Amino acid sequence: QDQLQQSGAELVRPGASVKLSCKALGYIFTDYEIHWVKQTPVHGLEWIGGIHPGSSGTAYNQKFKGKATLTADKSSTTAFMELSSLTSEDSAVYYCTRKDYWGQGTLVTVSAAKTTAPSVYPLVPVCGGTTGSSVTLGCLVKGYFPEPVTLTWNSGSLSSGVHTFPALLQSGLYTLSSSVTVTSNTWPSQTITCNVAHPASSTKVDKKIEPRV
Amino acid sequence: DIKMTQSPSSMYTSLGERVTITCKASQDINSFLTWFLQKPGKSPKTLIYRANRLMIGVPSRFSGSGSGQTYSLTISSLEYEDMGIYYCLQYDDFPLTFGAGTKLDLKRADAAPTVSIFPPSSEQLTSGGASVVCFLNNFYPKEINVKWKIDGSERQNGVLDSWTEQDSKDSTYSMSSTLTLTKDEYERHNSYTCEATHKTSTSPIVKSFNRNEC
Repeated sequence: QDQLQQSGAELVRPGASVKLSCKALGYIFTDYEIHWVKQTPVHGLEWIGGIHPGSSGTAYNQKFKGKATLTADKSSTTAFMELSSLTSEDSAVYYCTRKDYWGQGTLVTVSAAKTTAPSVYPLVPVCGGTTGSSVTLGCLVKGYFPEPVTLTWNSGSLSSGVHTFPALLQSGLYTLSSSVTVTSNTWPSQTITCNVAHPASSTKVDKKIEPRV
Repeated sequence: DIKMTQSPSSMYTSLGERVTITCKASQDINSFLTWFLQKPGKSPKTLIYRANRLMIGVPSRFSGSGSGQTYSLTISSLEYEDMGIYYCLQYDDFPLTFGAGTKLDLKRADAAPTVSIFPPSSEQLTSGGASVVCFLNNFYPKEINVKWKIDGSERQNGVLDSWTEQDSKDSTYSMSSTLTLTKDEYERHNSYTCEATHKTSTSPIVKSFNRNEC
């Protein structure tokens, strides 16, 4: 065994607190220290602190002293991480490591935004002459919350010529685009649909790409 | 505080050759270095511990080296499962600190993008917003220029890009550019162009449209 198993993803409102957990299995949880690491696209990896299941001695990174709080429980074989007075800034993937074995990470998202179903818009080329041997069509999913969204074209039959793009963020609401490239003999004769699903708000929408009139 | 500097930040290699990464700390760290790998939605996995020692289930193509301040990881034969991001960790003194990362990407022949521009949709214009979208699909390498022009002038505020990682079907990259305006702002001007520069051609690649067809 190597194992370290982390708590589940958390979606939290600003000013609250979360307590992450990191379960150790297959070794004697007491003989090695657990370290908590922060991952942000903007900042790479950052060390928060570490705890000794054995001696109970905590070390904190000066940046995180006062935000983070490590603790342990010897019977459960788990190390905890209470992050406090959260702000946008704490949104990231948090890990638990022993230096040799890492947990899987637990994602935290701190936001004020309520559930918001997307707005799907179809993106057809411009009216006149723009038809070479292939045409590219589009689809715009704007304004959702929170993150996961399923986007498919003609529910699976189209996969070759698809490009969906990592959702950006625009005022705390997500925005996503997807493109599709087909032959001239395909559209607009046969129909091309933009399938969009957002479980959270329970939206399932097919939006056809009609030619511009 | 103790600094780790990694090099290069990214490379272009083709499966089967020898790559070599580097970390260099700001002070001697007396071989307390781990080298780990991070892959698309995975668990960072340690390959090398204490500068040159392997790890439980790791191939021998990986090989740690160096001492003092300069440490260098080797891969004699880049396998396809080796693609991802390599980091280095110093754990001599607190606080523990890491390198920036090194992204290994598949090499390939040059490929110019196929650009497409898209006027907003009518449904969106009814709400108040107007998003103009440019797609820059299947190009290599990753380095690209996208400028937006409203009636011949460059616009910078309100532009927002999203990239995809390497396509594992052609090893290209794709780009989505969106310029978002009010419907009010949008309707004050007429011509909208999306202009891309890239290694493949000295002249930029232009796609535009007039707001009332002409």
